[PDB]
Amino acid sequence: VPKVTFTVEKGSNEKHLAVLVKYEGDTMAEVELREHGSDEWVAMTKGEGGVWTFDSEEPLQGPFNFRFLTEKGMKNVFDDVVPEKYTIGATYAP
Amino acid sequence: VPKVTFTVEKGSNEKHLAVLVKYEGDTMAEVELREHGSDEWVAMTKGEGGVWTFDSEEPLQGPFNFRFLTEKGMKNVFDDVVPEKYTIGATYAP
Repeated sequence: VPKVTFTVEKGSNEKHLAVLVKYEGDTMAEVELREHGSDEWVAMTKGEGGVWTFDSEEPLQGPFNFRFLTEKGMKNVFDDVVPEKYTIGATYAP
Repeated sequence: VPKVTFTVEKGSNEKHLAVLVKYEGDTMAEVELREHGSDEWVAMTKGEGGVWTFDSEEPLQGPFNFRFLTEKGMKNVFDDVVPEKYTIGATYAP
C-alpha cells in the first residue's frame, strides 16, 4: 500500500483546495503547493486532522505538485500527484 | 544578544535576495519569504552554510517578512525584519 496519500476534500473548487495528506509513520510539519505553470512553492495552511488548505484569488490550475516536510525530518517533492480534473473524496498516491 | 538574526549577503539586489539566517541552538529546516504587499509565503532555496536565497522575475519589494521551521520543531513568523533599503553585510534581528 502507498506510503504517502493525498485525498481531495469536499469544498475543493477552482479557488479553494483542501487536501488530507498522510505519510505513514510520520506527521506533516509543512506542506507547499506548486500549481501547473508555476515556478513557486507556496505554503499551504494547516487545518484540523491532517487537512491542508489553499485559497487563491485566481483559478487554481492542475495538475498539482506538492512539496512537504515531516516532523521526523523527511523532505520530498511529488510532481503531478493531483490531476487537473480530480474527484472529491478520491485518494491519490504517487 | 538576539536569538534569531538575518544577515543580508553580497549579491542581493532587486531580483535576488540571499540571507544568512541563524537561530541560536537550532538549524533551519525551511525558510519562507513574504514580500511587502504579498499574501503568500513562498519557499526560499537552501544554499550552503545557513544561507537561503530567493530569485524573482519581478522586483522584490521590502520590507521583508520571514516564516521558518527549524529542525527541532520551532515555527515562527517575523514581520518586517529586513527593510526595503537594507545594507549588504548588516545583521537584522527582531
